[PDB]
Order: sequence, then structure tokens, then C-alpha cells
Amino acid sequence: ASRILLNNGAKMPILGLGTWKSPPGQVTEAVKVAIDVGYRHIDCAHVYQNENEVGVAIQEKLREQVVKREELFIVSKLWCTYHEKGLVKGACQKTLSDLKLDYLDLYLIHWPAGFKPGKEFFPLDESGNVVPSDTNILDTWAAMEELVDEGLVKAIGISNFNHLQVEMILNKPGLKYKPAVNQIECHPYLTQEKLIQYCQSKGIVVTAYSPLGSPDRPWAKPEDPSLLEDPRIKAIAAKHNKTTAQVLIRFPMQRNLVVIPKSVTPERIAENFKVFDFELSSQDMTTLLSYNRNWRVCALLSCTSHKDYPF
Ligand SMILES: NC(=O)c1ccc[n+]([C@@H]2O[C@H](COP(=O)([O-])OP(=O)(O)OC[C@H]3O[C@@H](n4cnc5c(N)ncnc54)[C@H](OP(=O)(O)O)[C@@H]3O)[C@@H](O)[C@H]2O)c1
Ligand SMILES: O=C(O)COc1cc(F)ccc1C(=S)NCc1ccc(Br)cc1F
Ligand SMILES: [Br-]
Repeated sequence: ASRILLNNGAKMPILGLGTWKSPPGQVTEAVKVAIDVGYRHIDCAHVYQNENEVGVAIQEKLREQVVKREELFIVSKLWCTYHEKGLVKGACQKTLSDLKLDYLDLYLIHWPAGFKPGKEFFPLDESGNVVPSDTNILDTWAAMEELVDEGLVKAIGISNFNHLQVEMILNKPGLKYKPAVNQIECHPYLTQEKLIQYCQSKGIVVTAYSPLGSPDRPWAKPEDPSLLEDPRIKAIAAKHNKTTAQVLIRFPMQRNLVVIPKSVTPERIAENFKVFDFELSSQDMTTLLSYNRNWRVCALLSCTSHKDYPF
């Protein structure tokens, strides 16, 4: 099954295309190719600074009638400097404008922390620490709920929220819409069994980001572990006559997760979609789970002292 049912009643494609780091001069073609080869879910964010170019691609494929808008599942995210009551709607609207859409299928709080509003995405003090906002997560959630009620988004969710933070939202006094999704880092070196079982037990769908270990993350280092080169994963791939990436994409799908591998390489975009015609065994799945090292590629020192930093 290609889509998972969310607690808002809508169906979400379990495979999407990621767009963080996709250069603005490559990402329009990447998304055009993705839609042509079958993708129906695109993962976006204002902070990635490429939503206009993503939107050019989406718009051309809608115009050309390659796909219907109701067949697409477009996700974006509220950046940390817009957590304030009076800034959430305009942030969402900017994203809609850039993506050329009149609604999003899903809008996430990108990180639990709010930052001082302004032009800078990471406002710092003179000593290098991010400057917080005093807006708490529950007030930002209420602002997200209004976007549903105004028809700008069909579902709302969270991203990078830890157990305590998800629970805080679920226990919100007067909660109107539960989060549909929690999007978190997840791959064989960071398997997230505790947080995933918690979210799944509450009917929250988990999306796995960086499923290939984000080898293009700006802060990579030569010595770091490499999923795509791990000979044990290669061996599982070889047994199935698939690539390592295909194994790494199929793995979260069989955990009832959504997965959002990024590529701007047309051959790889196509290859990465070819994951609905094989099955990893239970043994394969447990073996991949056994590679957990609690190795997190998405973390940031400048934000570690923020009250709401999740890790
Ligand atoms: N919510 C959050 O806080 C958050 C944080 C991080 C990521 N995300 C979302 O998750 C998406 C995926 O994560 P990610 O971008 O960090 O990394 P990723 O998907 O784990 O890895 C992307 C890297 O893998 C390469 N790649 C893709 N397919 C490949 C294949 N078949 N063979 C070999 N290499 C392949 C890509 O290269 P090329 O592009 O050069 O082909 C790129 O360098 C992001 O783009 C973003 O949409 C969300
Ligand atoms: O964030 C992404 O989607 C992928 O990553 C990024 C993508 C961007 F376009 C800009 C910064 C980031 C980083 S540095 N994210 C880490 C990060 C940000 C905020 C807080 Br609170 C903690 C934290 F760990
Ligand atoms: Br944070």
C-alpha cells in the first residue's frame, strides 16, 4: 500500500521527495522528474530557501495536467522565527505563495524551539547562542489549528519533538486537532524505537527524514559513518538485487513509517521510487535495527541551550 491513513482522514503517500540542500537551479527539474516517475509527496520548508523553485515544478505539472492537485501531498514547515501568534498565518501564506498553492496537505512545526523574529533564521547573541522566543509550543499549536480552520492547510503536525514534547501537545488544554505526523530523523544508525512506538501508539504517523544518513549535510566529516557504504547493508541489498538506497528506503516503509529521501539526480530519483516490488524479511528488518548507534546527523550546538531543544 502506497498511502497511509492519517488521523485527519486523509491519505499520505509513504514515499516522498526531500528538498533540503537541493540547489535552486536543480530542484525544479528534480521535482518535475519526481512527479513524472510517480512521486506524489514533496517535503518542503521555508528555511530551505528553495520553495519558489519547487513551486515552479509543481505548478508546471498541474498546468500540464500530468497530475491533479488532489493527487499531490505537499508538506511544508513553520520556521522557528515565526512561532509568534501574529506571524504564523503570514509564514504559511508566504509558503503557499512560493509553492503556487492554495493549501498545503500538511504543515509542520519544524522544530519545537521558537527564536526571536526577524530577518535572520538563527538570530544569535554576541556569544553565539540562539536567541529564544518566549512563545511556548502550546500557543504555537493553537496558531497552527487556526490554519486548518481557515483552510490554508488540511493537516498539522510536528517535527523533531521528543517524547515529552509530543505528550505536551497531546495534553494541551482544549486541544482541537491532534498532530497528524511527527517527522523525525530515522535510519539504521538512529532507529528511534522508543519515540516511534510512542507516536504510533497515539495514532501519530511518523515520517523518517535523512533515511540515507544525509551524506550531503554541510557538516559532514570524512570519518563519519556512512549508511550507503556500510557493507552489511550492501549485502542485504545484493541479496535482494536492489541498491543500498532502495534497502534504506524500504526499511522505514516496513515499519509503517513515511520516508522522504532527497535527491537532485534524475537517475536516483527514479531508482529511489522503485521500492514497491520487493520485501525485506523480518530477519532483515531486525538486523537493520541492530545497527543503531544513536548517531544523529541533525543537531546543532548553537541551539543546545534553548529551553525546548529536543535532544
Ligand atoms: N524536519 C526536519 O528537521 C528535517 C531535517 C533534515 C531533513 N528533512 C527532510 O528530509 C529529507 C531527506 O533528508 P536529507 O536531505 O537530510 O538526506 P538523505 O535523503 O538521507 O540523503 C540525501 C543524500 O543522498 C544522496 N542520494 C539520494 N539517493 C541516492 C541514491 N540512490 N544513491 C546514492 N546517493 C543517493 C543525495 O545525493 P544527490 O541529491 O546528489 O543525488 C544526497 O546527497 C530532506 O531533504 C528534507 O526534505 C527534514
Ligand atoms: O532543520 C532541517 O530541516 C535540516 O537542517 C537545516 C536546514 C536549514 F535550511 C538550515 C538549518 C538546518 C539545521 S542546522 N537544522 C538543525 C536544527 C535547527 C533548529 C534547531 Br532548534 C535544532 C537543530 F538541530
Ligand atoms: Br529546537
